[PDB]
Amino acid sequence: TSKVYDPEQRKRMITGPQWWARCKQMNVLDSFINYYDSEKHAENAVIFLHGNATSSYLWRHVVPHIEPVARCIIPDLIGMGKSGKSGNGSYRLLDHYKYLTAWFELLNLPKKIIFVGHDWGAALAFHYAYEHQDRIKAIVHMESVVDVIESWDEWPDIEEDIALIKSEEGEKMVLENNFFVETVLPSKIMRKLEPEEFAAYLEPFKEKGEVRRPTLSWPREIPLVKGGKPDVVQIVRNYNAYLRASDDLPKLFIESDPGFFSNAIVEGAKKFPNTEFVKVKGLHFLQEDAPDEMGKYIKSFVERVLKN
Amino acid sequence: TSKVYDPEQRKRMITGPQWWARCKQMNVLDSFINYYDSEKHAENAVIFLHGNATSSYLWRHVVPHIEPVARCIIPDLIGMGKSGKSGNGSYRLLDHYKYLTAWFELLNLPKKIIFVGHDWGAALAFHYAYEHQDRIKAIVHMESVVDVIESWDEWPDIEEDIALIKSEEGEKMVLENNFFVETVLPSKIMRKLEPEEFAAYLEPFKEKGEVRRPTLSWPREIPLVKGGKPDVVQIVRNYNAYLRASDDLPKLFIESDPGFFSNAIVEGAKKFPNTEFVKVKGLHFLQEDAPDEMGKYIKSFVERVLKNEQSGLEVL
Amino acid sequence: MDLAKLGLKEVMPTKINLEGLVGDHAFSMEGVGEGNILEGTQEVKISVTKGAPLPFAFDIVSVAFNRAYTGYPEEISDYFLQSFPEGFTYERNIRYQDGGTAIVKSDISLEDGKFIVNVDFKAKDLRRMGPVMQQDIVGMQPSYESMYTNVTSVIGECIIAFKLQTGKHFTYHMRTVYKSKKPVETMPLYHFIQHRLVKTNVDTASGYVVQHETAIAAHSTIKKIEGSLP
Amino acid sequence: DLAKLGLKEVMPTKINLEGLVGDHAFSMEGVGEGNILEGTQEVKISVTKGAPLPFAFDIVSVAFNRAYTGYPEEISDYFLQSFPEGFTYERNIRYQDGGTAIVKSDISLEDGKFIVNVDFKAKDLRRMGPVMQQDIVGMQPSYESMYTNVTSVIGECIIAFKLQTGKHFTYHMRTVYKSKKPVETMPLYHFIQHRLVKTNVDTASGYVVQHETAIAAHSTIKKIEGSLP
Ligand SMILES: O=C(Cc1ccc(O)cc1)Nc1ncc(-c2ccc(O)cc2)nc1Cc1ccccc1
Ligand SMILES: O=C(Cc1ccc(O)cc1)Nc1ncc(-c2ccc(O)cc2)nc1Cc1ccccc1
Repeated sequence: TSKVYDPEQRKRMITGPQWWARCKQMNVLDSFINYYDSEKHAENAVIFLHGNATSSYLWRHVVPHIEPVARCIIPDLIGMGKSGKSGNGSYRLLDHYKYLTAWFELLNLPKKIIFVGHDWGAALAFHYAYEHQDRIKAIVHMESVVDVIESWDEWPDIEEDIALIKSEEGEKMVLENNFFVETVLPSKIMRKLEPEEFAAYLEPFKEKGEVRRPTLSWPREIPLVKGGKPDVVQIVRNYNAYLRASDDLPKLFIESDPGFFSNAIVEGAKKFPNTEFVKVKGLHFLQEDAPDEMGKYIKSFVERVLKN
Repeated sequence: TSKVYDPEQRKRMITGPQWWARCKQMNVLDSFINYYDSEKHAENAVIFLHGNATSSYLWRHVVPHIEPVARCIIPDLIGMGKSGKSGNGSYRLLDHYKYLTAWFELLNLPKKIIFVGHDWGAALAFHYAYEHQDRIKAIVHMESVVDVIESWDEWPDIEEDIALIKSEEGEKMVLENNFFVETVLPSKIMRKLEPEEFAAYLEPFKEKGEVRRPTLSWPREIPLVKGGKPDVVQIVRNYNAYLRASDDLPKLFIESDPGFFSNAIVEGAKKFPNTEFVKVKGLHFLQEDAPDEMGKYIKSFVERVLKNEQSGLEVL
Repeated sequence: MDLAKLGLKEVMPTKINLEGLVGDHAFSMEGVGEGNILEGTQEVKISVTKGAPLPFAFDIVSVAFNRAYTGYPEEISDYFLQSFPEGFTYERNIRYQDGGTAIVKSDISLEDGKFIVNVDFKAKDLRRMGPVMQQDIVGMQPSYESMYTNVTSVIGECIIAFKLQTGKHFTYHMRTVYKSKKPVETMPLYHFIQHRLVKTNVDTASGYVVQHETAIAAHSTIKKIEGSLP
Repeated sequence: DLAKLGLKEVMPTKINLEGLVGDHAFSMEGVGEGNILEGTQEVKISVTKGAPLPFAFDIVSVAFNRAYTGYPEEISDYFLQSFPEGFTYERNIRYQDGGTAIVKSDISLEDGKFIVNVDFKAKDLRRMGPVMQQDIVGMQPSYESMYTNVTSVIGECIIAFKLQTGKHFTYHMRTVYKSKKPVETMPLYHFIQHRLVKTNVDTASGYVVQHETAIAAHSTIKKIEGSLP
């Protein structure tokens, strides 16, 4: 594509180095989770879950706004970011779930957490919350895996490309050509990333081989009723129905404008009770295009849930 | 352009020679008028006045309908048709009118004439109408010089062409290339004329030169309030005013559809009272794509007008 | 440069069988003629057979009178040819600049030697004073129809330009969805298809037009400043 | 011979623009130069207000002067002979979306260089559509048929945007090239070919450069001598 810099950006550009430096690691099963921690206000934790192609870096300019009211923890999911690779080299949805819940127990969380999810990130934080219902203070989602995919309608024209990666082409689409990081990632940001912000997202997957397999295998779990991995369909089916019942649990949805998936999913969002809705600048990686509004919208939401 | 023959027309085709053999002649001033005469039911006269590029032949299939209620008489205007040439060799509106009013006396008309005009021949019926208010029973018109022309708006894309013709290239356009007979005239007819029908129209102006002048100086009579000849604009203005008041006078407007000029003039025609409007499918030479329809329309109109031996004629 | 293996002997005519509806007038015309495969030249004898004669300029049903007759170079693939065997069609939308619209629904096929067509012209909302009902139209000038893949079918899009009698021009916007009903090997990338459709020579003649459509596929000859996109 | 008009072959066209897609006022620009029977012109299009802009960039790339076009002198050049004063177009663009844009520009002359001044206002662009979705690679080449109409030549052209999925998204463009000097020999009818292609390719940018070629021609088929038309 094309794209111009937001010029107001470089005054405050947090490069990859000056993100990772501010992270702490911890051992988890046969490997580890590099992750960020506000540390301070720890009587609440708000956990941030990036999705495919990205990393905990994707929440950098979002996370400060809400640091002053609760502890925020932003992992890299396994195989992504400076987090360490997976034991078996498999990276399906539950893999990510394995290494992530395991990591949870290591954090001395409150027993009432707030999850903030994006992309497949939201899927983790939904399928956790289904299985840990007593311990969700609130949920925040965006560009989310809300429910299963039957009708491609309000959806971006991304079929056939899905067939092209659930195909055996996808190996040489993604391992060989780093398709999601190099082609898809900047494509779906409004502004152009300063050449070092891109350098961040790229570095984890800077080289050919199965080291890219997370970016290939996340979308091969697309919950399509016809042709999608049955277990994933069953997982999203299950946390939807509960989500659909989650009357007691405060929610907040953030559609992006235009959006990418937001358009098609937003109907499904308000099939979940207790959702405060809001709207912000942009495409799919909305954190690149409206972090500060995203910021203070999540802040004022948490403030509400913390008033009873 | 393209155009295809009417399949069932050639069966009843009337060639030029077959028409002319049915025409009469009389001397008129310094020349003569070829013309066509129903003759019977002469208690009435319905005069049909063709216009530019045509001749009485224009009416050949229209007239058979009107003949059995009123005498029909259908001139060739001067220097056109098989009529005689004009004395001065000129052919403007009034030249056509002098020769035409002369021929109206040598014919034993009733007092109140019925007129059927088309194109300029309706301007001839409109002029005579203004100076003869007591000799007129009804006017049928079509594609007609209604009113003056203020702007080229709802008008066909023929500005430029007009000014191009009021210019020493109208000589070369008309005299040498027979512009209005060989192009403009089958151009403005839906069906394709049979070769011999076109041969009628072409027979006058077949030769290059001054035998083509009426087809050139007729559009050069066009009433543009800007740039048009002032005496012509004063004529039509005068009969337009008289025609707008002519409540007395029953009229019939046959709109052509698309038509050529019909679109730009339907509203002017509407400014004439006691007008019954009708509609037939054609271009400018409506007669050549629907004379049986015009035929019966004019018929029921004259039959209805001719009960002037009692009440009015447009209840209510 | 194969041929006999496709149902096609290079030598091949056409027989069109149109039926129509402009504004209000239900006509029914008909075509007979031929051209050839690889140089892609063609010409056919169109002839009204119901609703003669036409209230509208004839020249608007002439894009309705096949892209089998297209000259394809080696470097670009030929959807229409590769198509048959048996089932291939189009759906075509005209908007005349005066505001009138037109819809066209074929069905080509192969019998003996070659093609049959069932066309279905249908226009509406042309203006009285418009070049079509005023039969001003001398004919269409040439133009290049863009051609581009969309999945199971090809989209074509040209701006066709009627030469009016006054020397000026009347343009319309046409757009075509060619969909062959047997799935077929290769689908071309994106390219141009250039026509010049002319009418033969009919003087005053008998009542038939005959036109000579010939169209050859090509690629923008200003070749690309290699370091660029797309 | 191209003295006459007060214009040298190569020439620097500073190309200020003013834009509004939808909700968004943006005040771009473009600095360049090019040639005139080459047909070739390059511009460093900078975006200079409303960064970031919320829509695929290429919709405003045709907004960035047919002074630049190979007119073989067997087909007269409307635009060259509108100078020294210059000329104006009004462009009407209709995307297959249904979305539309009008392009209003004046191509004056002010210190020996082509001061153009483009204006561009679009809307009815659909959210899920390839302009809000920023899926446009770039413009394919195009063929803009030209014809005379009184003191004007209108251009009509079908542009195709190539998309990331290989599919295309096309639009239809009608342009009112009205001179302002009265110009003799108006042209017959012909097409101008373009390949417009972007070429500062993969940069740290801050700006996009495109290079448009522009040639007038006729055909490679030609008539049966019978003609008509
Ligand atoms: O697989 C997923 C996750 C997902 C999220 C929400 C949802 O409703 C369904 C699935 N997403 C996905 N699924 C498919 C595509 C995709 C497919 C083809 C293409 O050309 C562009 C994007 N993109 C993405 C997300 C993404 C990743 C990286 C960069 C941008 C966007
Ligand atoms: O001048 C006239 C007479 C006229 C009638 C009604 C009216 O409102 C105004 C004038 N007609 C005329 N005046 C001009 C033109 C004309 C000029 C150029 C052109 O391309 C097409 C028609 N046509 C015509 C009609 C015509 C006459 C002869 C042969 C064919 C058609």
